[PDB]
Order: sequence, then structure tokens, then C-alpha cells
Amino acid sequence: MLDAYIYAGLRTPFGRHAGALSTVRPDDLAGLLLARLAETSGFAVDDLEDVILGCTNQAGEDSRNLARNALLAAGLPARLPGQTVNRLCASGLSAVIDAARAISCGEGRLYLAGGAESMSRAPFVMGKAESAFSRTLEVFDSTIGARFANPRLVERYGNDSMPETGDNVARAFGIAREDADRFAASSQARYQAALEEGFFLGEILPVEVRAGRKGETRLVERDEHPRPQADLAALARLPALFAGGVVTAGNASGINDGAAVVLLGDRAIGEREGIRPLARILASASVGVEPRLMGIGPQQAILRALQRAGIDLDEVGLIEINEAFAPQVLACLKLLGLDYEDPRVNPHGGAIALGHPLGASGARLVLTAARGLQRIERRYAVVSLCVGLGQGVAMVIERCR
Amino acid sequence: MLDAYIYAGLRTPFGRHAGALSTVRPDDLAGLLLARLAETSGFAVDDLEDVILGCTNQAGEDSRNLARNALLAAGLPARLPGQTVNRLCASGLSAVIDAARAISCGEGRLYLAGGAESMSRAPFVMGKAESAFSRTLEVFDSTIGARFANPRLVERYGNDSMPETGDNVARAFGIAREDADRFAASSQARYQAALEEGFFLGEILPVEVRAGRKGETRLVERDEHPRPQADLAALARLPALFAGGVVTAGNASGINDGAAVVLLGDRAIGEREGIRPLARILASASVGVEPRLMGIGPQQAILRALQRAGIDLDEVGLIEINEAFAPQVLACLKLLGLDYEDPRVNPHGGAIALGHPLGASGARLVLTAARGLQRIERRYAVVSLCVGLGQGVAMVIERC
Amino acid sequence: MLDAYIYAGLRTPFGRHAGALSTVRPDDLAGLLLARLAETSGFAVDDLEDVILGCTNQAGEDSRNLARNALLAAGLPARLPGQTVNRLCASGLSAVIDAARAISCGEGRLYLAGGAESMSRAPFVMGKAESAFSRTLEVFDSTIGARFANPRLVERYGNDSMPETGDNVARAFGIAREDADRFAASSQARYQAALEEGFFLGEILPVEVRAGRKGETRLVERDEHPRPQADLAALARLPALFAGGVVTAGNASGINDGAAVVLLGDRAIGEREGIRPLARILASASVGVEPRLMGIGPQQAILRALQRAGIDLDEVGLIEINEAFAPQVLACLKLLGLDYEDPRVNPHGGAIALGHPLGASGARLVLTAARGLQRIERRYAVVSLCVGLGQGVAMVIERCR
Amino acid sequence: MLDAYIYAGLRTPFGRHAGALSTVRPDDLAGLLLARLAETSGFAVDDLEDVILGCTNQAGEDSRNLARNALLAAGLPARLPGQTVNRLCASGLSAVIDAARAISCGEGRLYLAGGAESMSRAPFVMGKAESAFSRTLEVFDSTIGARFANPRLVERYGNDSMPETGDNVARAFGIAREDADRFAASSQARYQAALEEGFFLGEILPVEVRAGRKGETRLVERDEHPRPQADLAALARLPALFAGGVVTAGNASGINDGAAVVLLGDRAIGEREGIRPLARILASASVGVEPRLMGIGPQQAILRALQRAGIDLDEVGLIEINEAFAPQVLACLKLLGLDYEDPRVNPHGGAIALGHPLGASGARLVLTAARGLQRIERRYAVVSLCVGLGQGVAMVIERC
Repeated sequence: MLDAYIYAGLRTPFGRHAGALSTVRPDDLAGLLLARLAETSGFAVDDLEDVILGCTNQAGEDSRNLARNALLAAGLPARLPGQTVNRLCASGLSAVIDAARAISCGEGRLYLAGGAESMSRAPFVMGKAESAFSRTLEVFDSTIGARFANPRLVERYGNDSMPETGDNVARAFGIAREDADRFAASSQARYQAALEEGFFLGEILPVEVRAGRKGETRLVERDEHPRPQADLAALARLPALFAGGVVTAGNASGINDGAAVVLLGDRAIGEREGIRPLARILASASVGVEPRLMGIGPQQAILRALQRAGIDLDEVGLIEINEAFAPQVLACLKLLGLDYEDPRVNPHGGAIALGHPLGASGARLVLTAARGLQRIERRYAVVSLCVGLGQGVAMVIERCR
Repeated sequence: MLDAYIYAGLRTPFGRHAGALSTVRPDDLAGLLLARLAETSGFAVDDLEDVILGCTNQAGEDSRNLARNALLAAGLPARLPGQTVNRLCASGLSAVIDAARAISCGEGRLYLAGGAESMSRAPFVMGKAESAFSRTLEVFDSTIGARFANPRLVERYGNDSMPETGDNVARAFGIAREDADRFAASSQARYQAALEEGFFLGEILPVEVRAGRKGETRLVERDEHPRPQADLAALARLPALFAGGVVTAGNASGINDGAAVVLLGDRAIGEREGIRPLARILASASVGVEPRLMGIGPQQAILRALQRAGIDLDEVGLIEINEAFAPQVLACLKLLGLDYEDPRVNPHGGAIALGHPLGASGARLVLTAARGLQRIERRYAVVSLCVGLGQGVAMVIERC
Repeated sequence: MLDAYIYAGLRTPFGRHAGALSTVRPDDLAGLLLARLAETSGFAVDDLEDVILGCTNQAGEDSRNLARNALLAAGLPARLPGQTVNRLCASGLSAVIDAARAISCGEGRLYLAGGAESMSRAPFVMGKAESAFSRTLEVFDSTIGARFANPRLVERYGNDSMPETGDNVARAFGIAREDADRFAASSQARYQAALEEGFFLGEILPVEVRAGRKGETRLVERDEHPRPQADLAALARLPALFAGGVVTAGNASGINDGAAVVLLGDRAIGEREGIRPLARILASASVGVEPRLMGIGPQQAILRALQRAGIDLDEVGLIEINEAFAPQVLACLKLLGLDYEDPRVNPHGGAIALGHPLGASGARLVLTAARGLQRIERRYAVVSLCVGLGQGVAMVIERCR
Repeated sequence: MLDAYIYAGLRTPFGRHAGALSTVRPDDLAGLLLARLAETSGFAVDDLEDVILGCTNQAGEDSRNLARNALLAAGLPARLPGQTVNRLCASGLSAVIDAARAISCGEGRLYLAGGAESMSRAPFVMGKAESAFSRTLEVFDSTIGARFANPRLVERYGNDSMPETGDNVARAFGIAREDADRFAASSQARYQAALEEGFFLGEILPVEVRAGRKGETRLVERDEHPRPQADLAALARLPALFAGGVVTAGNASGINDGAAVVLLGDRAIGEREGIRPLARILASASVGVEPRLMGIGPQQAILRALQRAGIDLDEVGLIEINEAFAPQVLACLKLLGLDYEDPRVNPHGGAIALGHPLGASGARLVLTAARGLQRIERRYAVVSLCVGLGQGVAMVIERC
């Protein structure tokens, strides 16, 4: 059993591509959360062992170890080391898992862990010449998609884009467009209800951005990706992304900017400081699957995590499965034997509404599950993301109070 | 106490910039090692839990999670996950530490962990437009050096390049140019001695590369960066890279291509299959320091790891401190109260001779310390690297 | 004596950098003028010999021979050849000069000639690798300035930017900041008066641009660079561009998009069609000067052109000297023995007001001088531009009617 | 009748892509020729009126008015102006035509005119962002081919590459693959014959280039693109670049580096200095054609220039039609009523052997026709090039 406790966390609002957070460097966006948690946790900054951040890109302002650039820029001590982790879409969850394992081994009492991604500010990348005056230029957008693909990998596994893998899972496990759109509508609706109830109040750190003009600042307080007008009716109208396909711009997540960080520690440091944790990390699991069906990653990761945690799915009160594509979430739910509309599933909305800043999303799921656990009868939550090139990562947590 | 065993490992030869491995994609470099260990460890490939690779770049062919792309391209099974780790210069050691912690927690019985870099094949990176028809273009070489530097970081901590941090450390801890150049001489001489004694034979997997003559292949068996001719007299003749400085092209490591991977597991999986481990991982420590003095990271890293392993520096038989710059190694040695010439230190040579493919180096120090330990009496080794922006990482291992 | 006649011409409005014309390809912007002149001149399109356009860039949408891409895209016949000319800032005048020389030799009866530049849409340029896996990248903005400079040229001649050459000429020929700003104010004022009198009516072809939204078009009717609020008082406040310098953002021209084309022919084709020309081209001259003093280029080009034309400066009723920097215009005027406020000089405004789309400006000066000649007593106009790296080009014309 | 004289001229050897001249900047290539002619013509450098250079690219070191940068860098005086001209493939011939017209008008007595290209050193070009954080990046090789193509042009005229226009012409005018390959064989054989007879001796200025061995220089004296081994049997064995097509890597010119410049003046400046001209320029003609069939541009260009020169094709002793693709030359020959094997046509070899540095080629045809005319009885030569996007340019010259 892992033995690490979630004491606190914060996230930025998630911005649209070229949106509300497009002017903020990914190291500054992570730095804001790291600075605010250091200042307000109750713990001594000198008890901090390490900062671990997920980031799927690392070509840009997020290069040369985002975690350490971010903690220095935010004014945390030079004595505090950091490390950046990449497991694509599961990066923010894998950083928390790595901190939880360190803690459970007795190597540090207190870690900051999460993820950050500026998909707006992701650079163009250009291959070096293989010979003098070479005429071949490979130029890629690092925002998203395959770049410099290995021909040996492509020959074994194909070149399906992430949306195409959603259509694959829809075909493989028999998920209809109607069910996908019904799930997409309920993600938007569940976000809107949670927002109205005040669910996000203590979860979001608003971000001051340049408002243009000169000297003018604006406060970003709110998630920018949600489309409350996207009801079933509007989603049913949208074209497929591909011919004979089920995935649309409406039942898929989007490209986004955002950061999310949690503070983890052993039980003893909280006992010594008189600070109560939100939740205990019990177990994690990582699995590989066929790249073309990457979206069913979570089914096997969830079963292995529950088995390591010694609990049954019926003891779980709250399920965060990242909503990359509505059809891959429904496919996971089907394979786990759950109804498409199970009320435990992303009960405050998911990525269809909130967006998917790759490195940050798994860390948002950790924080939102720990917070959501405080409002329900059952003790356990599972958090899970599918991963590009076919992986699943899952983590089980338990409410403390 | 960590509870992970090193069972096996292999590294490529380390190539010079645009050198013997410049044609090999970094995922393929890593993949060659993943495949050969999968095929020859004596463990079932199905017990492998995860592949953890250090990589400082991740902008190019090493992008989008090198670990997973490398294991798929090498033909390991699709069921096997992977993740990539970046702690700059300590990346390959941090990958092994994370796999060791995973194992120590009971989360999988068997991990492949190491690092890879193609500093040859690192791409150019170019900022997005911050406005329509912007005339601002920020273009950088991802090979090495600060790119898209943060203004708030530069204001608090400066913009010193890594060689300058070497001079800063030399100045701060009083390390003569002569002592630096002797250390650099010893590293070249120690590499050449170990090479002729056959020390590297089962450490290196040779790599088959195109020679370019419409079908012609060449086998790279040997580290390309060593300079046997570099004796104390030759090194004293070279100029400092910066005025008032003690750091030269000759007492500094280089820019390099290469990969290194180890197989770690729990005790029980070795016992069940009748395979003995080389060494046990006992402890690790990561510390931050002033970025300006990043070179002395190892000192506190080494002391914390020894205190966590419950041993004295006197019980150590083998010390692998990465040779980013001769003067930062000597400063770390002075800070720990060791002679500049202590024969436990980089006894088979170091990065001055072998080179520094950043992601791969820490994984190389794990492998070579685990191998080196088999040959000596004292049963403990320390492995440590300084890290750009001011970190030290150290690991303690015990011969089985 | 040259023997070529200006029958017609048109220009686009000149747009600011990322301004009113930033969405229009330079080949389309030239194509609009070439199409409108073909359709409205009175001449048969089949009598057209050739299209000659100035363009200082040719790396972008203006690459691979702008003139021929432009005439094809505008729907002129495949039978009509074209050629693109580059003499930096004098490119649009040099294209007219080359057409005038062809005509005067009897090689074609009718030419379209001018220039075009999209400084907005100018690409980034990146050097090929000199060796496999080379780490040196030379990346340049082709909008403006030195790119891939020759070290042998830089060692003989220095690396002074164009604004710095203005400060050089100000120092060399004793032009005060006060006189520069007085000239800049009167360029803005003379533009504003000409606009109010209707001077530009028959000179400008308005351009339909995408207005954003979707389906929305807007008509660009007016020059976008003029600053009528720039009076002496406002210009006196502005900082120098360089320390101890005289050139400012206000007494220098700017970066601009625009095209300008004239229709030239022999006298006989106009006699046969019953179409009267505006003016006769008499002579041109090209000179080189020291790169660092490039702005006095026009003094010697003007004297040689007047000498070839067999006229005296006192017979000239109209002088267009391109206003690259107010101090280089004043330096030319001083060297020619003219007052700074000579009323013949750019009497409808110059580039300080109108902007400087490099390839187009010399062709605007040809068209605006031919049109301006129709409103004055004296028969002759001289048109002249200074050129980057130290050249002067001048042309003398004579009113026909 | 034009009234300009060709007094002198020189060209570099033409290099292969990444070949013998790939280290020479195009301004330096042009500058070497400008300087040697300035120093050895026997004319005063002070009577030179202007330098006119053809260049199809102008994105790179050839940017910002190659003529002026080349003459300053070569040490010609700052008083000497220059301009660059682009009519794609006819650029170098169009530069000479424009200088000839200038002279014919009485605007200067003496011009340097030609062309230069470094297709080796042509840069990559990259579109500006059309919106903040745009994900659209258009990147092209300026070496050759359509870049930032206009949608309205593609809709009316298609997107056929130059080799495809060769196939289109072959198909349209019925040119066999066999005839194409024989022409390509004759060009290689005719180049090798002229080389061994010493025809190129005073045409080529050798170029000194770095060999790369810390100070080592090599003299390039010889055209690098010729393939003497390419006989009719070898050429018939190669595949078409496109299905149904007759165009191969062997009956098409290549991608190349090189420069060519001539000295033109009026009659009186020769008479005043006692220097005889090689030839008089009599006339030129530029025509447009369908872009799809750009290869047959020369036909009408040649007929209009002959009519302007007042001569019959029967009075011509020498015909330089640029060999972009064997089949477009043969189509032009059929359209003019000439045998495929007429010995007046590219008698010393053509672009199939010599290569096609686009800007330089037309300037090379002027120089080689002016030199070739000295050796033969008929006193007229025609020079012509087809042009991408559908143009033909031709010039008629007379031996003095």
C-alpha cells in the first residue's frame, strides 16, 4: 500500500488555445501555484523535498526542466530541487505517483507534484541537417500530434491521430455517436451545475494577465473551455472529424493552457504540524495497450490499481476518467460494466467542458477527486487517463476525515 | 532503505557531436539496449512493469515520451508502459532512482531504467507568434544552453553558462588550473588503462551505423570522445574559454550521443529465476544549490545519501562523480575532505574522456559503478552528478 | 533622349505594417492594378509586350518572378511575359526605366511597369547547414534590414542600419533635428491638403480585404500611414532612434504594403489609338555612393539625369525625392542649392506621410509626378530615390498636353 | 536594331548540388568574375555604368540586390551601381538584354551583365503568422520548386513541376524517349569533345575553395556536373521520374552552383581603347506561353528575335537552346523545322552535361555563343531559354 497524503492543491483556470492564458509562460503558470501553496499550506518551505511536474512538450519556455525553472521563477528557495516527468496525457498523474512512491519509501516528508502545459506557446521544431546543404526540412508544430515519427514504430502500429483512435474504440466496442453526444452534453451540464454550486471556489487560483492596451491587467477567474450552450441537440448537428467517424469537435476535448499542483507528505509531518490531509494515496497502476485503441488504457489500469488498493469498484464513490474523447470514456465504462451515465463519473464535469492541457489534466483529476471525496458517503476515488501511443494510468485515493 | 536490485545493464559507445552515432535516432539508440536486455537478461519480458528513461531535450526524435517510442520501435510488447524523466544532467540517475522507489513500494517486480541523448540530432526550436505578422522570432539550438530563458530567473540568479559555473566554483573553493588539468589527464589515462584491461567489454553494446556508401555498414564498438594524447603538458597549453577562468575545452566534458539502461527488480524475482543481482540500491538524495555554483551539487547529495544508506564515506570503495568540468569535481572532493587524487574516484575514467550525452550519463555511472564494485574489496559505491540550474543527485549501492 | 510615354497608372493605398493590406498577397495586390489597367487603358491587351515589377524581397508570395505570377493570377493572357527587378528602394523606378529603355530601342510598343512590396507578409529566412548536424542557425526577418551580410563587405563599409545612415548624412552635411522635424510636419500637412483637394482620386485603386468575421469584406480607399496630428510640436518631443542622433520614428518613413503600376508605350501606338499620354520619359541616371551616406544618392543621380535630359533644375516644376529620412531629403536639397521648404518638393506629401513599401515607392513617384505635372506651368518633373548600400536613381519626365 | 557589343566574359565552373562550389557565397562567386573582368578587360573601371545580375532566388546571401553586394564585396568602386533581375531560367540572358538596351539608348558606354546562383546555399523560407499563436507554418526550400503558390494561379494553370512540363511537351509534340536520350548522349559527348579540344580554357575562371583541413585550399577548374559515362545504352536503362513520362534524371539538367558575366559596351569605347569586340547584340524577344508547356517558349522567342535581327534561321551558324529537359529542346527543334541532330545546336554541350544554376545559365549561353562564333563561318548565333510559368527569351548576336 502506498502511504502518501494529499494535504492541499490548487490549479489555474484552463484557457482555450490563444485564449485567456496564452500570454503566460508555462513556467510562470506553474510558478504561481508553487508560490501560493508554499505561502499558504502551513508547512515549512524547508521541509519541501522536491517539485515534480508533468509536461508533455519541454521544447519551449517549459524546456530544460520546467519544475526547477518554475520553482526558481516563483521565488522558492534555490535549496529545493525539481524534476519534470513525461508520460504524455498521464504526465500530471505520473508526477503525483512518483512523489507518492518517494514519500512511501521514506525519501522526503513533503513534495509539490502536478503538471503544466502551454499548448498556445508550444514552439515550432526543425530537424538538424543530416548532410551539408541538405534540402529535407522536417518542421513540426509541438502544440499537438506526431512529430519526427519513427518509421519502425509506424510500420508495426500505424499513424492514427488521437481523434482517429476514438473512432477505432467506438468501432471496436460498439459506442454510438448518440451515446457519445449524450455523454458530451452531460459533461457541459455537470460543469455548469458544479460552477453554480461554488464547487470550484477553493480549487482555482485566478491569474492576472496583460489585458493589452498598456498597464492594463485582467483577472482570469474562470475556466474558458466550457460551452454550456452545447446541449444534445447542438452536438447531434456537428460533422464527424473523419468520414464514417463518431468523434466531433463537440464530443472531444480541446487544446488548452493550464497548471495544477498538489502538496503530498507522509502522515507524520501533518501530525507534527497539526495539519489534516484531504486524502491518502493507496495505489497506482500503469499499463500499455495497442496504440490504435489507446483510449481503453484506463480499464486495465483501474482494475490493477483497485486490486493493489484491496478494494472493489462498488466501494468507489467517485471516478475521474479523463474525457479525451466521449467514445473512449464510454468504452472504458462499458468494459468496467458501468452505465454510461453512472453518477460517480466526472460528477463536476470533465475535459470536454474544462479542456485538456495535456501535462496538467492528470494533476487536476487528483485535486478535484480529493476535494470531491469530501462531499460523499463512500471513502474511495479512482483517477485515470488514457495516454497517446497506448497507455493507461490509474490511482486509488481514500478520504481521511 | 531502498530495496531494489541491479541485475544487468548495457550502454552504447558514447559518440562525438556529428560523430560515430550522429545517424542513430535517440529512440533507436535506447531501443537497441531495451531489446538486447529484454532478450538476454534471463527474465520473462512479461514481468517488466515499466521503462523509465532520462532525456534532457524531448523536442525532437526523443519527443512525445522517448521511453514508450523507444520500447515500441525496438519490438518490446505494446502491453509495456514507459515514461521519460528530465532532471537535466542527473536525468539517467533520476530514472533509476524512480524505478528503485517504485520497486521498493511493491509496484512491479522488474523495471528498465536509464537515459539517452542525441545532442547531434537535437532540433532547432522556434517561438510561436505573439501577434499577427510578428517580426520577433526566437530561434534556439536544443543541443545545449539556455533557450527561451525566463526574465525573472535571469534577474535573481544571472545567465552564467555551465563552463562559467565551473570558473565560479574554482574561484569560490580555490581550485588551481594545474590541479584541474592533472584531474583531466588522470581521467584520460584511467580510461585508456581500463580500455586495455578489457573493463568495457561487457558494458558496451556495439552499434551498427550506415557508412553512407549505398548499403555499407560500420560497427561502432569504442567510445569516440577519449583523447589518449591529452597529457598534463598538452592540457596546460590550451586557453581558458573565458578570461580569469580555469575551464578549457580539455578539462571539460564534451557534447555527445549515447544511451545507457539498467535492469532493476526486487530480490524475489532473481531468487525465483536463479539470477544473482550485481548490487542493491540502498538510498538516494536530490538537493538544490545556487545555480551560479551548480557544480558543488554533489557534496550535500552525497552526504544525505550516505546518511540515508547509514554508511561513512570511509566504507565507500568506488566514487562516480560526473566530470562536467574538472574544477567542479575537485571542489566536490575538497568539500568532502578527499585528496584530489583519491583512487576510488572515476577509477576507469570519466566524462572528460568518455563525454556527456546529458540524459545517458547518470545511467552510465550506475552501470559502471555496479560493474566496478565486482572487482574491489569495499562493498559500497556512491554515484553523483551536478545539475544545471543548481542541483545534486546521489545514489548509494552495495555489492550483492 | 529616351522616347517612352506614360499613358496611365494606378496604385493601391499604402497600408501600415500588419495593417489594412496585411491579408493581401503581394502578387494579388500587383495583379489588381495590372487587371484594372489592362481593362480600362483603351489599348489592346495583345499589344502589351511585357510586365516589369520592382520587388526588394522575392523570398515569399513575391518569389519565383512576382511580375509573371501577378499577371497570371490577375487573369492577363499567358502570352504576356514578365520580369521582376531589384535595386532595393529604387526598384519601382528602375522597372519603369527598364521598360522606357526597351520602348526607346523599338523592342515592344507598350509595357506595364511598377513595383509591389508586402512588408507584412515578408517571410523568415533560414540558412542551409554548411555541415551535417551543424549547430549554427542564421535566421532573419526578410521584412527589412541586413540578412546574411558579407563579412568582406562589412569590413570595407561597416554595418550601419538605414536610420543610422540618416544620422550620418545629418552629421556630414549639417542638418539640424529642428529642420528635419519641420520637413516631416510639412510632409504630413501637404498630404492632408492634397487629400482634401481630391488630388489622390484618380491615382488610388481601392482594395477589397477580408474584414474578419466570416463573409465580411471592407474597402481600403485611403492611405493608412499618414499622421495629420504630427505637427512640429509633437515631432520635437520624440526620442532619437540612436544616441546623439537626429532620426526619429516621426521624421523617418515606415514599413508598409502597397503596389504601383504605370502603362508606358511609344508615341506611335497612342497616335494610332487616339489616346494621349500624360508625359514623356526623357532620361534616367543611376549612381553609387558610400553605403554609410546612401541618402545623398539622389543629388548626383538628379544632376546626371537633368544633364542627359538637356534641362536645368530651374526649368523643373515638380521634384519627387523619396522621403526615407527627413535628414537625407534635406541633405539632397542642400547639395542641390535648394531651400528646405522649396514648394516643388513632394508637393502632395511624401513617404513620411504615405509610408515606404520599398518596391512600390519609386513607381508611386513616377505616377504622382506625371499626374502632378498636369496642374503646373513648368513642363518638367524629376523623380529620385536614395538606395540601401549607397545608390541614387533619378528620372526626368516632360508633360505632353 | 540593338547596338551593344560583347567585349569579354568569364564564368565559374558550374558545381553539383552540395558540390565543388557549395562553400562559395553567390555574391562572392559573382564578385570573383566582376573583379577579374574589371582588372583584365583593358577598359577603365571608371567607365563602367552599372552591374546587372540575374538571380532567381534572392532570399539568402543573394538577397538585398546581389549585383551591388557582389561588386562591393569584390572591391569594385562604391561609385558603381547595380541591380538584380529575375525572369527565372532566362534571368542571366535578361540581364544582358537590359544592359544591351541601356547601351543602345546612350545610357552608359560599358556594363557588366550576367547571372549567379547558389542552389546549394539557397535558404529555407517560412511564412509570417497570420494570427497570434498560429499553428499554421508554411516552410519551403528556396533551392527550387513552387513555394507559397497562389491558389488563383493553381486553379487556372495547374501545379505541374518543371519535369512534368517536359513530359507534357513530349506528349503534345510527339517526342520519343529514344530521341530524348540520344540528345542527352550527344550533349555529354559534345561537352567531352570540346573539353579535350581546349574550348573552355579562356571561358572558365578557376575558383579556389576550402578543402576543410584547417587551411587547405583546392582549385576548381572543371565543370563538375558532366557524366562522360552516360552513353545512349546507360540512359535507356534509367526510369522516367513520372509514369507515362519520357523525362529521367539523365535527359534533364540538374541543380547547380555557378556564375557567368559578360562585359558589354558601345562601339566607340572599344575604338577609343583599341579593343575589338567578340560580337554585336542585334535583337531580343520575350514571349509568354501556357505554363503547362513552358518548354516550347524558345520557338516564338527565336522567331521574333530573328525577325527583329532581320535574318533567316538559315544564316545562323550556332544555336544555344538551354537543355532544361532533352524533350523540350527536341520539341523546339521540331517546331522550328530543324533535325534533332542539327550540329549548330549546343555544339560544345548543354545543361544536361554542364548543369543549370538557374540565374547563371542564360549568361553562360551568351558567353559561349560569342566564343563559339569565333570558330565558325556563318556569323549569326541565337541564344534562347524556356522559363518556368511559361516564357521564352531569345537574343541574336553577330560576330564582329
